[PDB]
Amino acid sequence: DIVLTQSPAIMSAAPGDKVTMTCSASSSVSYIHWYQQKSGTSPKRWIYDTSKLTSGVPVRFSGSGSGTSYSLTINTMEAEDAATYYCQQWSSHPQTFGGGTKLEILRADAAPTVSIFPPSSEQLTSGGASVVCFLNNFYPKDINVKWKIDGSERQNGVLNSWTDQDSKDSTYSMSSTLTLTKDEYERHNSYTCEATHKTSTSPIVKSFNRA
Amino acid sequence: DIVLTQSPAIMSAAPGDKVTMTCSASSSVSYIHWYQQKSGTSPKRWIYDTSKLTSGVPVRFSGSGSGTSYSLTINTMEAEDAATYYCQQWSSHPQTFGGGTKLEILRADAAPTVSIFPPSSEQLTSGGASVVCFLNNFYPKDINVKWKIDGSERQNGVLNSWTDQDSKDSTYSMSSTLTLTKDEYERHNSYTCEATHKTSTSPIVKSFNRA
Amino acid sequence: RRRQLIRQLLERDKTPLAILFMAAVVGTLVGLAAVAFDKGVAWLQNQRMGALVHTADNYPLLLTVAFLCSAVLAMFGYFLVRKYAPEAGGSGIPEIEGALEDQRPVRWWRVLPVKFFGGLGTLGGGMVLGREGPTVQIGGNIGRMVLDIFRLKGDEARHTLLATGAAAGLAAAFNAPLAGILFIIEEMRPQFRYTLISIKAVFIGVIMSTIMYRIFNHEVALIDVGKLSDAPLNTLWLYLILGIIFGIFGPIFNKWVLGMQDLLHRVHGGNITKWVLMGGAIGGLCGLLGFVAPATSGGGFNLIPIATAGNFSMGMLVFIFVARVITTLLCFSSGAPGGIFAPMLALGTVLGTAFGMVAVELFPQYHLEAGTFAIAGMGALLAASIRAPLTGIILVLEMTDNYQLILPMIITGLGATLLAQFTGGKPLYSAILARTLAKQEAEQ
Amino acid sequence: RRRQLIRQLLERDKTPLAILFMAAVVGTLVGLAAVAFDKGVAWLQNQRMGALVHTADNYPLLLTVAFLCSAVLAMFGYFLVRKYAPEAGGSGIPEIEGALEDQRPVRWWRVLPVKFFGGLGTLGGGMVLGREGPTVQIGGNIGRMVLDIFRLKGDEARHTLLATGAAAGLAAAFNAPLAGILFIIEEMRPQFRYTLISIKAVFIGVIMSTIMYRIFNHEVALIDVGKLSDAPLNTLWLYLILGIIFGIFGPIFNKWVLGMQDLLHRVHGGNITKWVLMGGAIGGLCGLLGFVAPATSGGGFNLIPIATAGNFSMGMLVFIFVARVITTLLCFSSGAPGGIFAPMLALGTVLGTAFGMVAVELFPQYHLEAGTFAIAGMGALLAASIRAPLTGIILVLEMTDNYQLILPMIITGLGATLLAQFTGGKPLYSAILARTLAKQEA
Amino acid sequence: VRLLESGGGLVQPGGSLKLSCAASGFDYSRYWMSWVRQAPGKGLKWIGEINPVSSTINYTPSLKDKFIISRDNAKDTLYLQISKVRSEDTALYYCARLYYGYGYWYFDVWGAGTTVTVSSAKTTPPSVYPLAPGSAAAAASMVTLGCLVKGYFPEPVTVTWNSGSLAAGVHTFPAVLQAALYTLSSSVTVPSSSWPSETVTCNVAHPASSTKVDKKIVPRA
Amino acid sequence: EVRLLESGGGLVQPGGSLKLSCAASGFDYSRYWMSWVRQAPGKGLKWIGEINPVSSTINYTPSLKDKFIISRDNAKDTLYLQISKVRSEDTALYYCARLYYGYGYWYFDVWGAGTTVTVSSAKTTPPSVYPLAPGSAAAAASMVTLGCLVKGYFPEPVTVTWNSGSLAAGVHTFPAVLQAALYTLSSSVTVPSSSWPSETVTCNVAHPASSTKVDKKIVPRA
Ligand SMILES: [Br-]
Ligand SMILES: [Br-]
Ligand SMILES: [Br-]
Ligand SMILES: [Br-]
Repeated sequence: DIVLTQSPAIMSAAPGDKVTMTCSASSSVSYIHWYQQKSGTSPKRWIYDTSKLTSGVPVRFSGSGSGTSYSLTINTMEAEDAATYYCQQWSSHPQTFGGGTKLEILRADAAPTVSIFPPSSEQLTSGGASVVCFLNNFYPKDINVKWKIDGSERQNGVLNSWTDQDSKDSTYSMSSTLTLTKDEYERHNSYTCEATHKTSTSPIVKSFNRA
Repeated sequence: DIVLTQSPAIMSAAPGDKVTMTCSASSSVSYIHWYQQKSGTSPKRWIYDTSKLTSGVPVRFSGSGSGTSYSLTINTMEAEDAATYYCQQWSSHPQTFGGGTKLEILRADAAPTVSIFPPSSEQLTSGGASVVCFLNNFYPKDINVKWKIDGSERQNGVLNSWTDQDSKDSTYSMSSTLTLTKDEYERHNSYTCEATHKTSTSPIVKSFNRA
Repeated sequence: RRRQLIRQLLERDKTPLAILFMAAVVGTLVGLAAVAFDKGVAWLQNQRMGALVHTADNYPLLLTVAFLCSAVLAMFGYFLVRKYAPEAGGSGIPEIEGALEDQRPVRWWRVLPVKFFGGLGTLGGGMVLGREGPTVQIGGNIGRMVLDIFRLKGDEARHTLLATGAAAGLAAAFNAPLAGILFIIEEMRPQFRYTLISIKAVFIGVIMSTIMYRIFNHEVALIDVGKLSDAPLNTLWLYLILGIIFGIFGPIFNKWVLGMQDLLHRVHGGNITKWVLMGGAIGGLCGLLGFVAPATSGGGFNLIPIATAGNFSMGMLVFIFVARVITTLLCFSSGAPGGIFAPMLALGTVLGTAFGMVAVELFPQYHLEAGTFAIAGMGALLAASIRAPLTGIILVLEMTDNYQLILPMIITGLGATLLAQFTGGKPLYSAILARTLAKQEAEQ
Repeated sequence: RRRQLIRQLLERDKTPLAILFMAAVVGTLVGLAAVAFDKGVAWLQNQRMGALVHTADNYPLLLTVAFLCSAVLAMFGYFLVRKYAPEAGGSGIPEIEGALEDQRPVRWWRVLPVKFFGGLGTLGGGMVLGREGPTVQIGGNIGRMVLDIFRLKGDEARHTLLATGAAAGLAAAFNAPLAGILFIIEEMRPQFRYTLISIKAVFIGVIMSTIMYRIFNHEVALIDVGKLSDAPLNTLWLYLILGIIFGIFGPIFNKWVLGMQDLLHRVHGGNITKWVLMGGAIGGLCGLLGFVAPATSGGGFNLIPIATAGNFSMGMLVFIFVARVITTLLCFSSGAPGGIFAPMLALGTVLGTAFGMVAVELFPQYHLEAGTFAIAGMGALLAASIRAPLTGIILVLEMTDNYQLILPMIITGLGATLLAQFTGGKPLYSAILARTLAKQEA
Repeated sequence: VRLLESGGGLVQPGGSLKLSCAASGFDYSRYWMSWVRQAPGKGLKWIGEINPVSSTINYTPSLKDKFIISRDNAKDTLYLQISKVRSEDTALYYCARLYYGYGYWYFDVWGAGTTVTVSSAKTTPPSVYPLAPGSAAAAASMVTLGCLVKGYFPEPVTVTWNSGSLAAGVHTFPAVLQAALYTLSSSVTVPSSSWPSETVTCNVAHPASSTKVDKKIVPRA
Repeated sequence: EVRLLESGGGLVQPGGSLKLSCAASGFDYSRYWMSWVRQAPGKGLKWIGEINPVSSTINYTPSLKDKFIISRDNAKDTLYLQISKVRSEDTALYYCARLYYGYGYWYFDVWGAGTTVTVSSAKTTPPSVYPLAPGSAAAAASMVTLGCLVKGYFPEPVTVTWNSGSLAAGVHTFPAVLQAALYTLSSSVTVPSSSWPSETVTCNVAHPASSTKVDKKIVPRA
């Protein structure tokens, strides 16, 4: 059947700005529909027949194309336009959706607000120890983290987790949690947590000792 | 409001007769309807538009008239036709119903089948005693039930109840329910109900002994 | 002709009050006539079934009484027509048309009692023939009857009371008021010259006729097919294919009825005894087929909602279509009284259904209901055999009430009329009148 | 005759293929054009809408910007018709009826641009005139144009291709394919003599045009009310009494449209400046009524469903009719391009609804719904004043899909076209052509 | 095609209560529905009607808001609310579906009814006692057994035997009133073979107390 | 409003079965083709099947046979989907759609909110809810970042609100991460230095899959 391959898989761009993505087809295709997904909502039918804005679709949106190649476009995009745009055909049968295109805001860089948290007394009593570090509110999403245990690198028992782009400040976040048994945790004193960004050559450290 | 008035409020007929009932009105009415209501059943649209038969009404039924006088006529009535019938008009708002012609049946005689039943155990475990005497499937309806306790006559606390005429065999039934206290019940032993009916010169009498 | 036009314009639509009141009385009669005719055709077909039950054990005997009951009632109708009014065989629309060209006589003292009882014999036996054939002819003659009776003068009331009779005549056979009025205007009126048919009267005729038919027939529809799907713009091209399919088949059918009239005329040579005997044989078959495979027989109105609901196999749909072509030709070419209109609805439905099915399974991006394609092809044989496409469209519209399908229904028909013209097809009605006027002058 | 007849029958319905292929092209062009007219018309009502926004505060300022917005577009149409094509003012249907008779000029190089942009001014400024006047005229002028372009000869090809263009053009103004053909047949043909107009070609004409509308106008209907209730037989007599009320008012209204054509003319007296100026006060009044009472101005389609669903009061109906009776005359008797066909549909719907409301309170035992009398009265002025009931009935039926009312609809239509005859009314489209030929030899 | 009305139990004088009718088997919209009531042993009496859009609503001889008819085609239900009740309204209430022939309208399909009692007393569920022969009953071609349904309020109860499997052979007797309570018995005659060989239970039911009782008929040993 | 409300999606063991149910409200549910469309996590939209108003033509995607069962209960206004022989491949978010068209090239007109189907041999398991306070010698700044961890629950998901969601600003909850068939995720919440330890910051976690409501309070350390 009929493969759809959307072209800029992820992308950013500033507001008040022209955005353009692309549906393509292994065979020839007539009249394609676009849906807008925001994380957590039902996909909204966005554009149909390759030339028919749905009701309430703001006019800054548009679609064009022919045979197999078509494309969506925002002549001046605000914020609400950031979402995922799935093209789908039913010219042939069976129908097919495309992989997607993630539209993300572009903004001024911001640097992590790092925060380190010593395993709680409650978790300790249950016989384990997880040290949570909180890299908060930074563009772009790319970042690295490094744990030191008495200033020595540790790569086991780490689990990081990026949020999707933010709603209000349109940044990111990322948590690193280091998980030991209670016992191996008491073999050492100083836990250090090192956020490497692109906003500096010098990582933002946060550490603590159990004294 | 238009007052409709029935011909014979209660008529009695023997199957094979021709039976007409007649609906008369205070004022001119046109294209009236008839409902058949057998005992314990919602009225059934039986005849409508003066003379049109609802699907499934046997051809032995017919309607006729013109506002002032309207009749329904069963031509060779059958025993299943026994019911109370109603005429309704709506040539003048508000619509308004008749008062009912109740078709009773006349049939060969038939003698009651008597059953007597002693108070049940659970009923005694709750401080009362009812003695229930069934008189089942007799024609005609006249019947005199006689309760004899220990060969004596009892007359306070005997409630009877008859059924309607059965819709296919035209018979009647009746229950005699003598109700006493627990202590008054156990200060006796011989209980009888005496049934008397025109199909026997000597009464039918079923009985039991508490011994 | 400027001043002539100015004066005539100031004088348009002033039908004489007498003519409008007579359209009212022609209508009402044609109505009661057709209602009675329909009620009759039913009571006979019923008694026919009730005999199969008094005899439901002996299955050979069963097939026997099924044949002879219809053979008897057929012969009666064959006989009544040539023993009496001949011009009452077959459809009778060719004749009432002729009667508006002033070439064929309205023998109502004869046609009234020969069509009506002769129809009841052929239709009432379950022959493949419609009510509209008789009701149209009978209705015209009823118009003539009230003309000779009240002695009205002029060409206006002659052609008018002739029309509104056959219009009310066809309304009452389909509870299709608009299709009646239109039948006159597209197909029935004299086609090569102006006419004085007062259309307003044809309406009063159609109205009064349809009101009588509603009095006796309401709360049940001749064809209930319910609301079907819509038709997406990208689908229309499949209906314009369908028309082409009908455009080439419509005329091929025309030829057979003609050639079949001939090929059946050589059976009896004209002899009233061989002919009646032949008609009993045809009718008997139809009564037998009506028991042993009802889709191949009768008026066809019964198997139309069945075909539409996708409830027939393709194997069946072909079978039905072969046989019902066969038994239509045997029934209407032999000249038995009755129309070949209403069986031509069925044959077209049974075709559109077959095409919808192949059209469903070849294009599911389209999301097809095979039933849209039957409803297009119901009035398709009408557009490609008798070439009155505007009337088969408003007829089909009126019986089935799926207005959404207006485009593929008017698209298919144009398809059928145009390929029929282009593949040398002649309108079935007028092709019969000519053979009739050429026979009324080929003996001298 | 019989030999002639035998020969003429055996040779029936054989329209020249060239007449057919060219009919398909007329509707294609009468369709694209027809759609284009309607897209224009709304787009300016839009501006009037979107301009009333920028000045929505000084309530006197708003009144007048809607006045002037439409006052200006009003006048532009009055001019483009006086300056370059006088036979393109008003309806234009009389004219095309005239042309088929071979009694009037088909100036397509002149009328197609005059009507197209002329009506946009009166239709886009909020006037009481339907899209039907311009679309049928333009449609025939288009049909003349391809008879000239391809230089085909005869009376047949000239009458067929002039006609289909007028039918494919009335369809595309109402999404009414049948009532397209049925206008040619019932009303627009030479009514006193045979003609070679090919129906099978007048049909292909309306297929192509209709298809062009459904391609641009699909999944949106012009009047949508749904399925109303059925009509008992014992109630049908009420639909005659309705048709009699229409039958007597049918003519009286015809007096008023003809009479007022004469009296608006005395205002100007044929002076293109006294006249355009009068008609931008009419159009200025109509963009100003389309803000205070959108029901007393505009095409009138907006109020028909609101009318049918018994949503008005008896008073509001009384008002809306008297107002639309008035606002209808001033717009067409001024001769501003655009039909009276549509604003009569509105007039009729309004009228019957008033009639039903009476019925409902007189006969509780009939269990009536006044909207059925709307649907009966909707095409009733059309049957009673331009005297084309078969087309009127089939039009309403094509636009309201209430076929269970086909009987009460035919009974009111005959009940009008009859009582208009027995009193003193004339087919207005042949009373125009009459008075207009009555000055062409005066 | 069916009409099933409910909500008929017990009401205090001067009070109010909402009845409901739930239709199935047809397009409940595009259908005038109506309400007819029937006092005990009397004849029928039109209450009101209501067109499909709820746009027209007519009533019979009433007061300010004696009756109030409603509908909700979304749930396919008819409604009705009597208020300021008095003993005249303590009857049986039918929900009818209206239609016409020539145009003079009739009550086409009637529902089964629900019963309103307007009394002072309390709702009370029934006691069901089995009625079996004494340990000396004669053995004929048949045996008759019954069950006794005593001490309930208000009306009605329904008695079936073996869930209608014993349709034939059944007599249920009209209730009788005393001290503001009702009592009825029910009779059933079955062959000597089918009992006690097979099970015989009587299925009493008192909807006004949402109660059902399936008492079984055991012999007296 | 036009609402598609789908339900029936939870944890199911591999090789099992479930019956997804979509409930329609806001339009005539007949006259419409209905359709199901699922979406594995972090992947594309995939078409399951469709069914026509009269249930007479039911269409599925190239995937076996008995695998899918689409049926519609026009009477109950509900569309149904039965998945049999459930794989981990079938773990996804299942959408219910209603079909329309334009020029007759069909499209997915209105979608519903979804339901989540988790296919794992893992057993239901409540979460442990541990506060996160800043270091005993935390840098006295203007803003203070708090947070409570939700360790070791199954399956997804958990709601995480702070002070009954009053302090809606300044919060994020990170995605869970799965380990040894269990889920772990934490939620930040930044307030001003003034707010804490002055007032009570609280961490409401709710894991409904296991009947867990728990308010865990954040107090300062040492
Ligand atoms: Br013939
Ligand atoms: Br025929
Ligand atoms: Br004009
Ligand atoms: Br006009």
